[PDB]
Formats: sequence, C-alpha cells, structure tokens
Amino acid sequence: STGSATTTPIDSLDDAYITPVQIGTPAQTLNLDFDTGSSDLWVFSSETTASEVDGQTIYTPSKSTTAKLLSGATWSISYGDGSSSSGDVYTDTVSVGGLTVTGQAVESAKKVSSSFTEDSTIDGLLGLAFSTLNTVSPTQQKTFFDNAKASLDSPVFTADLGYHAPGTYNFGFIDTTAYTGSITYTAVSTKQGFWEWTSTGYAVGSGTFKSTSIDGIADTGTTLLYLPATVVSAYWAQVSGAKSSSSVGGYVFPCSATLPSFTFGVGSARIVIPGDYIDFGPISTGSSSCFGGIQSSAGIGINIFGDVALKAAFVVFNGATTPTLGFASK
Repeated sequence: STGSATTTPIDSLDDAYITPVQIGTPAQTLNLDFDTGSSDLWVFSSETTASEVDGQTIYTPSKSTTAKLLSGATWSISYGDGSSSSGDVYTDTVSVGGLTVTGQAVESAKKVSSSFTEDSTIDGLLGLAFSTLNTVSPTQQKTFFDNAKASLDSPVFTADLGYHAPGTYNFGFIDTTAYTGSITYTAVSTKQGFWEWTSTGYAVGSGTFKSTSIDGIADTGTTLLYLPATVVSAYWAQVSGAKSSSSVGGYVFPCSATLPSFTFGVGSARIVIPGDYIDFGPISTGSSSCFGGIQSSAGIGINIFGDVALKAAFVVFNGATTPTLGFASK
C-alpha cells in the first residue's frame, strides 16, 4: 500500500507546514505538523483545557467508534523551542493520504503551551523520527510510519516541501517526476532517535566547495537551517549589513539584499538552496531588516537541516532495518 498527502505552509513565510490527517470513524480531519524531529502523534482534543484552545480543530474520541483509551498511559513532551504539551493516549484508525493504520496511538492533549495555542492553523503534530523518542509512558508507542512500514510497498516516506507553495509527503513509494537528477543516499545514525547524518561540506554562492564533515538531523519540524557558527559567519559575511541581533534572536540583514545561494554536500552530490529561500522574511511587515534562514546551531547542541534546507530538495527517509536518507535536487 501507499499514501500521498499534500503539505501546505501555514503562512506566507513557511513558518511550518500542515498536512490533513483523518483520525477515527467517522473520519475527523486535523491539520498536523509532520515532524521528522519528534515521534509523538499528538492532537488538540475534547480533553484540552478550553482556555488553551483558540480556533484549532479538536479530536473528539467519544464520537469515534474505533477509538479506545490506552488506559494507564500518559505522554509529556518538550520541544527545542521551549514549547510543550501533555495528556492521555487513545488508539484509533489514522489515515494519511489514503494510507490507513489501525490501532495508531493518538496522544490527546490535556495541556498545551502558549506557542501551540497561538498557532490556530496547527491541530497537532505527527512525529516521524524513530519510535525510541516517543514520550508515551510507561508503554512507549510507535510512530505512524513505524506502524505503516510493513504494509507499505517499500519502507520509505518522502518529503517534498514547497517554497511559499504546497508540497507532498508520500509513503511507500518514490515519485520519479518530483525531482531532477538522481537521489543520493547517505548513512543515518539512529543513536539519538533522529534522522542524523553527515553532510560532506558546503559552498556560499558561487564560491569553491569546502569539504568538511557536518553532522546534523533532517528535521521537517524545524523552520530554519542551523549550522556551526564558522559556516554561518562565512555565509552572512557575504551579505552587506548582516549581523547577529540579540533582540531578534539571530542573524538579520537589510531586506534590500539579494542573497547568495548555499550549497550543502550529500556524499559526492550537491544540494543548492537558492538565496530566496534563505531570505526568510521581514522581522515585521514593512521592516528594514529581514530574518536569516541560515542561523547558528551554537546554542542548540546539534545542527539542524530544517525546512529552509529540506524545501530545496526531494528527501527520502528510508526506514528499512538499516536506515538511510536520500537527497535529490528539484
């Protein structure tokens, strides 16, 4: 079997992408943020504190004939941005673009932090990192991909994110028309629970490629590209007026600038991020300064190939026994 679902930016800046997911019977459609940097499928629900819900569509397990409470299990998660959520766990039938998994753990939020409440377009998250990062306790649960894996034609899912435009998440197959050239694969370490790999280097604009190993994670749930300070400083040094701002939280540059591209290595292959993708957006409508799409990972502990990087490629998350990541230009 396979699944194919369109993913859409939540706003004009591509702050996040939402993909419709059907939960329960009759189906209840929620717009979830597909996150390869986490492993919990959690939703805003009829259990979420009323004061913490603002326009989101909620999952109502009492109206689902296939919902079962996973009694004695709870979840609690913290994300890299300081946001968090917790509640209890149900199992229910979950479908993504025609692909159905019965008995998928659906983590019902009782409490969500302000960031989630203020984001009216995101009804929850659908984690796609390794199931070892799932927070359900005591019984750790599997991700939708892990549960679907055996029924898929091939144990893979692909991310084809758009720049200021819709894209696609496919499960079980590779769409050969979605990319140019070929898909180059690279090794994955599952030790930290992420799709962790090593980039072979980088280039700034039309400069010479620098061969250097950069460990990082492929994270659809992170908006920007976070790389070592050395790399990030070499990129922003090419932009007049670019500087790090403590009030804004990173590199800003005059919105007047046309940015150079940024190339990253995948084995002996290259993925080029156009300068427009790195021109993330103005710090406000009408602002002098624009926020950089490439930022330093110095405060985080890990380099993150977030949406700014992934939207420039067709990405294959190969979930076979020895996982690998594939990147193709598009």
